[PDB]
Amino acid sequence: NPESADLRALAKHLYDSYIKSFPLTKAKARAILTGKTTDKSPFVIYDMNSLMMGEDKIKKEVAIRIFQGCQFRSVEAVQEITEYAKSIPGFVNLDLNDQVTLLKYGVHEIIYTMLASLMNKDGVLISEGQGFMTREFLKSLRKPFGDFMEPKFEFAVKFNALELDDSDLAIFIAVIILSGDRPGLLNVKPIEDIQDNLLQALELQLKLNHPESSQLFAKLLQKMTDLRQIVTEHVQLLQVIKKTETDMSLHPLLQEIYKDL
Amino acid sequence: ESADLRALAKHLYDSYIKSFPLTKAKARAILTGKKSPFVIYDMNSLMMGEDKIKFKHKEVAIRIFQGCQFRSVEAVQEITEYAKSIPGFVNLDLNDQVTLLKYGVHEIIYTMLASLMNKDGVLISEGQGFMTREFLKSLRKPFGDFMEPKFEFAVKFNALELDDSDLAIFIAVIILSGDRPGLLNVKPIEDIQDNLLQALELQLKLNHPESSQLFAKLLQKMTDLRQIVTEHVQLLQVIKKTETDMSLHPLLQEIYK
Ligand SMILES: CCCOc1ccc(C(=O)NS(=O)(=O)Cc2ccccc2)cc1CNC(=O)c1ccc(-c2ncccn2)cc1
Repeated sequence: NPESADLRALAKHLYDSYIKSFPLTKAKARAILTGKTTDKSPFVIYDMNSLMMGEDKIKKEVAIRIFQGCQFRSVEAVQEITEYAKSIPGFVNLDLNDQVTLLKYGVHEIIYTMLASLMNKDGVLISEGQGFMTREFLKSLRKPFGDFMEPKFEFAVKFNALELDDSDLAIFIAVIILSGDRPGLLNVKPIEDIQDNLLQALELQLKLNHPESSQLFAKLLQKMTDLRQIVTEHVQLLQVIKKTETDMSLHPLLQEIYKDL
Repeated sequence: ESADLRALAKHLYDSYIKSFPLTKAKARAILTGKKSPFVIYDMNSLMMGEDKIKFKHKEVAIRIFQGCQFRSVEAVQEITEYAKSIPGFVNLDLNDQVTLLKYGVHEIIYTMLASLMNKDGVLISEGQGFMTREFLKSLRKPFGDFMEPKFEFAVKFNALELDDSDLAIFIAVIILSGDRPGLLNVKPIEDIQDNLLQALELQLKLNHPESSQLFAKLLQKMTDLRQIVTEHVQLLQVIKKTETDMSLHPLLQEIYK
């Protein structure tokens, strides 16, 4: 029980850092998506003309502008994830090269994890929740942009079925970052010791927060397999773009992450 | 309620031993040294090997690859038999049983292959031989990196230091995956896996009380498994796209496709 007390304190710490690092929480996202309120209602984009009026309501080629907007949020997300990673007990103490490595392979798995919070079966929240882009509008985009988002939705609806809240995700995200199996890690053992502590925290957290959810801990860990696959599909799709879209500029920070990924 | 979980563990272990000849315990005793097997380290040792190994498994790199296919198909039947011993599996829809096996055998083959591997090589021909890791890397493209990704996984997987009692339940968990494409009734599959996951968790806590979060660390390996599988499929295509000297007997390729 004194051991469990330390785990709860770790859970509270991570959740607190989670709230402070990420602007759009899942709680706020679900409040917008369910449309229960009258002040948090998003403008919905489902075709070209709806997108046009969206430019005035929400603060080159259509498919390109959508992609460049996603690159912006992605880079901004890397900053937020990085800020959160620093708050993880023992992360900044690790070898400097391993810190870069853990973030390199970790950011996208987390991005797609938190992207699911902004997603349902019909679409995804955009621009801090001000807008809502339908799943069909994205799927109808010009090739190969019309299938860049579909694999994310498929994972989202299955991941959201686990019904995790932000207190759960906070620890799960930390578990992803501190992976000892990341390629190029100099000192793996100190990373595994931290993840071991994070896994204990996540286990107790899910058991207390979801007592009637049998093997939720196991089910959650298995979802990390789905994350890797989506990240893998994403990189391959990007290599197709850079050859067909030679005039489209990719962000240097992202390219450094994609480099030998 | 833990009486049922221990009963499941013992049941799966017994079927595991029966369905699979060369266990990890046997493979470990062979590798370490504790009746030594023939060692294949280069081209000449390979020739003398097949002259004395007596294998049912023209070019050297191709004959090795085809040899692996023969053993894989043998393993598929051993896995299939074991899968039918898992409580509730045979009661599932027949189409789902086929689906679970079709997408599950590859993950299981590479899981149990780690039991036959160390950092230096891999046991072949049910423990009769031993092909070094370096000789496998020396094979010309693209065969030179068809076994190497499996070694890298085996090193990380064997570090968990699981035994046959652990693996028996773990294999069952892999088979009962509810996310296999084309499944018609996912509920009873995930219900069985849920029970298997509980059995595995209790098994690892009792057999390895000093290994903290071993259960979680094992589930994370599922990621590496599927990575290897998809990577293996992509390599298979390269073999099919190029390579003329892969064409076997018309009736032979049917058996091992
Ligand atoms: C892609 C995977 C590689 O192939 C394999 C597939 C399954 C297994 C395996 O052991 N799976 S298993 O799950 O442990 C079940 C089993 C155990 C023992 C015998 C048969 C089945 C091992 C290998 C390992 N390779 C061999 O055993 C092997 C390799 C080369 C030759 C060979 N033969 C003649 C000439 C050259 N090479 C023969 C066997």
